[PDB]
Amino acid sequence: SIAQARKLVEQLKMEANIDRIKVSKAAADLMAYCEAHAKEDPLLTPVPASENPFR
Amino acid sequence: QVQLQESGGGLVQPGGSLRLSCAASGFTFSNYKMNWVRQAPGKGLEWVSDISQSGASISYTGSVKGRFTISRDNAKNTLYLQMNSLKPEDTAVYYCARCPAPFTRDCFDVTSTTYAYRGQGTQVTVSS
Amino acid sequence: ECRFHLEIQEEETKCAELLRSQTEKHKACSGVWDNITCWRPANVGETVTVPCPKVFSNFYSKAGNISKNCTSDGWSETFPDFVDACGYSDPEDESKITFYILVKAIYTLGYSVSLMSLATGSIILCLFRKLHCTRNYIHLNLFLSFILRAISVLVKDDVLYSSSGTLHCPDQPSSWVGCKLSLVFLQYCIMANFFWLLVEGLYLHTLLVAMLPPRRCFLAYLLIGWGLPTVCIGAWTAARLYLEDTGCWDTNDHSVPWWVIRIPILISIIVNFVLFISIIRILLQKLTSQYKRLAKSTLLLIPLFGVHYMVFAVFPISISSKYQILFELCLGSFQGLVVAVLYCFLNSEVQCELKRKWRSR
Amino acid sequence: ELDQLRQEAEQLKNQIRDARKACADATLSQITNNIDPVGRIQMRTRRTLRGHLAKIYAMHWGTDSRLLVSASQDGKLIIWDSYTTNKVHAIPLRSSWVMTCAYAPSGNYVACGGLDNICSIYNLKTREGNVRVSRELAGHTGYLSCCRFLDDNQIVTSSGDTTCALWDIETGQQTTTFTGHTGDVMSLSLAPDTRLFVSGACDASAKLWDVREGMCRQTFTGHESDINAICFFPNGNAFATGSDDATCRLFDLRADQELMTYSHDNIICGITSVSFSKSGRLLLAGYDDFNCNVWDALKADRAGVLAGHDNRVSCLGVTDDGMAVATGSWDSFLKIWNGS
Amino acid sequence: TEDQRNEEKAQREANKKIEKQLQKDKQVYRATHRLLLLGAGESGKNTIVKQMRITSGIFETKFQVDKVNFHMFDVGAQRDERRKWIQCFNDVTAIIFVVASSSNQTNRLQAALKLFDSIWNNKWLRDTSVILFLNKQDLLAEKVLAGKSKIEDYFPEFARYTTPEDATPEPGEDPRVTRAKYFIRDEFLRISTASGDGRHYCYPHFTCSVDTENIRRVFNDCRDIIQRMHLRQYELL
Amino acid sequence: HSDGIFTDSYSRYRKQMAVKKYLAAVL
Repeated sequence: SIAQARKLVEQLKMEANIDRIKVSKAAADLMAYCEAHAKEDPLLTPVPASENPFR
Repeated sequence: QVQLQESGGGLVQPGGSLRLSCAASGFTFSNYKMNWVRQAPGKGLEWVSDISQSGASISYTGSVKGRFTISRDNAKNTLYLQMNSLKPEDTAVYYCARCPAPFTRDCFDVTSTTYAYRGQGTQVTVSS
Repeated sequence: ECRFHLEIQEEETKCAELLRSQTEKHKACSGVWDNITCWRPANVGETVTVPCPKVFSNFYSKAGNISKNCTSDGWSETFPDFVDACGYSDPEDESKITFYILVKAIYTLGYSVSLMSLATGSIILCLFRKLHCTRNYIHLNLFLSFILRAISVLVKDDVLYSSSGTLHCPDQPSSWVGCKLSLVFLQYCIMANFFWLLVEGLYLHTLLVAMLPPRRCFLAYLLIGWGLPTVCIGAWTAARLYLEDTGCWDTNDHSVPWWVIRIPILISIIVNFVLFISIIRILLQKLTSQYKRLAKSTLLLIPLFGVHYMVFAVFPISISSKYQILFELCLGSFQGLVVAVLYCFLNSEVQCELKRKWRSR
Repeated sequence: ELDQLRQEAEQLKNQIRDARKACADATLSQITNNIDPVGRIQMRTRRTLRGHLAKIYAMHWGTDSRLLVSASQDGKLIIWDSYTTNKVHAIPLRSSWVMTCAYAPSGNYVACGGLDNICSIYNLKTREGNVRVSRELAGHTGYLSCCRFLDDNQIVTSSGDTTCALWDIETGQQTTTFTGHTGDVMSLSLAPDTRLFVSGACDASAKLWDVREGMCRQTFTGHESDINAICFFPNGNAFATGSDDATCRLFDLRADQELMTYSHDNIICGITSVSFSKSGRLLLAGYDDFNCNVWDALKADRAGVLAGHDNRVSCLGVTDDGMAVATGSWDSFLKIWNGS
Repeated sequence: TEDQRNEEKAQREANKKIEKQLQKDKQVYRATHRLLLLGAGESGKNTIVKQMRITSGIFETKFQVDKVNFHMFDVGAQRDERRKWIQCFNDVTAIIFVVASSSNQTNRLQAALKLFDSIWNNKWLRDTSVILFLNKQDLLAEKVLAGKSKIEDYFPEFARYTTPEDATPEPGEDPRVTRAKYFIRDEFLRISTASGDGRHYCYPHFTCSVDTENIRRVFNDCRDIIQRMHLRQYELL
Repeated sequence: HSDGIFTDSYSRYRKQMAVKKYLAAVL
């Protein structure tokens, strides 16, 4: 109906007026976060069994 | 974004032939079965016909079979409905509807009030 | 070994050695060790007529006696010939031995291969945790009963019909007690196998008829599987210790000990046949609302219930019992192998589990 | 009136997609060529939690990474000790058709809900010594598909009435209601700061909401079938989502566009659960072809397989310290997995 | 270790108590049959469940037949989007699918046929049996004897249809009535038998929504389902 | 059962062979 259509239109207008960020910057951010916390990830680098609590 | 656009429709004399086309985008056409449903004025949504992934298996509702035909073109990603020898009780808004999931045979929801993978529809009118 | 004849001959020789040890008054016909009898000295003008020795009672075609005339010089000769009076009269028996050996080979192989299947089948139901249902527990107990039966048969054959030793066969009783326990183990294993064949059909019938099975059913099955034979075997042992402790308990002469073990097996066979008929009726009712599927299911269910024992259970014993031996013992020594193949190797669920384990490693 | 409004909404959509095309000039796969592959990821089952009768449909780790709750369709909410396999609690549910678990970050409460349309909050501290229903939030008209505690006093829930809702357990009232989806909302994931949350729905769209004011911020439409699972990246600037079209996808909020697709030609089954590793390098996805598998979020190639389940994997969760991965399945078994 | 032995012992005792209670719960759970009642609002589903009894998203009914418990669930405040919450009922003993044999707003029989086709061919319901209730038989009786109906037109293949030989008409029934009944039953069985493969079975019944025999029909069909499952475990089927 | 029948028959036959050999030796 008219109410649903106008709600969709105003939501789309809200979507239009948002900031823009390059996808290269986002990819760099994801890569930087992954490489910064790589050594703290037990699933990436398995922990020695001395301090593994599921042994 | 999944979207289905219906073209054709209009007003035609009883006993005439009219063609409905359905252009799809946002999904792989081949691995989805699709179908045609319709809503009569003042009535609910009802299922007209369906065609499978490859187009080999076709079925129609009883009040239609023998008159309408369906065919899919996976090269052009387009569904068709041929409506020759129309009858006055065929006046309705026709919706090209898609199956919820690929590689399935059950394909539950088509004729719901707020189904998502359904087009806007085209009005087909027969009167004299 | 079956060398009790030598022991009893030595006993009857000591009979003459001891009873003639005293020397008080020499008679006309002094007691001597001849004709395999404990001859008693007699005076002039006496005729000694004695029955043929009871040691060969099973070996007589006629109830005959041997007569001797006593003379001053002594006993001259026996008037009636032993072969003519109470002889063997078995000219065609010399060729039966091969038959026994032949049979003794075939079923042995059967039991052997059955063992080599059932044991490994057991571990497949033991190693894998997905297979821990009541039906598979009953199947495991049936496999164990088959294994016990095969082991008992092999042990009995080793004990009674061996050739590795010198066959000296001492008269000391520990060996006799050992072979009696071997025969008791044989009887227990056979009856336990029959009762587990019964329990299989009982469980299937209870599943198909009772819409909700009793919770503590399996425990009862265990009793029927294992507790029930014991009591019966105990009864048998009592009879063998009271009615006929003839020797090693490998020969059935008195009717009561034979019936003590014959009755429960026959009852189990009859009840299993009735349950088989009921299950086939249910299966037919479901298949009607194809006949190849029904025939395949009947043939598949025959080995699990042991209904082939129904063939000779009701048939009268008038075919010299050779056909019963050849069918039952020989062929059904492979029943354990057939059961293992049908319910542990070609079973779809266990095969898929084995595929998963194979691809995992 | 409606025709022109639709014809201008479509050109709004065209402008949006033109902006998206302008944003996309470099693909995430190209920028990740310089990095090395993680190699084969070998994970082994360390624990197997038995005790549920029917299929396990949801599960949630505690904040201490030791206790975890799980819901089964037989009507049980079991709280385990993953270290020792002991069962801590065995809460019985009023309604058997439970479809979601939550565990309060403080650890004092546990939530559940399902086809009864009720979110039940259970107190676990048991001042009287027994676990009792602390609250029963009502007002949804669909079915509860997901629920996550913001804190002891607030919870956000996802319903099949095409709506999310933020509650207040103290008063038992819907503090705010999030609408805008078209199909059933199947999953929600809370941002690390608990200021935004994403929801995936049956309209094949993901949607980002601001909790405190209560309206949609961004809508992401890259999937072609309904979304079954969704999860935030650890730093909160991206999120992954799986659907029935047999693909996982990664979306970046700031770029407001899909970045990477995780799919294979031999997988034609839907994706039921999605989770990220501690660093975000690994994306673990449960499939309804009975096993889980581990992608790497930067290279879009499978790095491992978690194959131990006899039915479809329904739920999946990584601990807060990243030590273990719990997988639940319709075979009624819960498995803990760890690296070698 | 003096401060942790007691807590570990307490955890072991708590786990033992939990396991005892779970064993009791398992014994209770395995002894009851869960049924999913499915249909339309214009069928006799509500009347059937009301006879069986004699806001919330799910409705519950406990009824006991021959000391056997039956736990029937009805869909409550839910949308018409059954895609996602149907999978919750893949482990039930049966789905009782109620269909009104009357084809008005539109061809509701065709909608019910499509819904049955969807239920039958769903990959998660492919092991679940369906008890089919061809409800509202009196409407069929007094609709095809009224002179004109909407069954000969909405199903063009009904004209070239003859009553099956194995049909068992009720005494004193017009052949037209039983012809229509068995035509609809065969419409459902055409798609039931196209993909059965022996995993699951369909049990059509002609019901009238007011009678004491529907509960017995459900009981007998559940017994058949359980027996067939047991026979399948033994590879006799 | 057939195991008992075969064992009894074979034991009787072995005793037959032993007694026949003994009777041949003595006579």
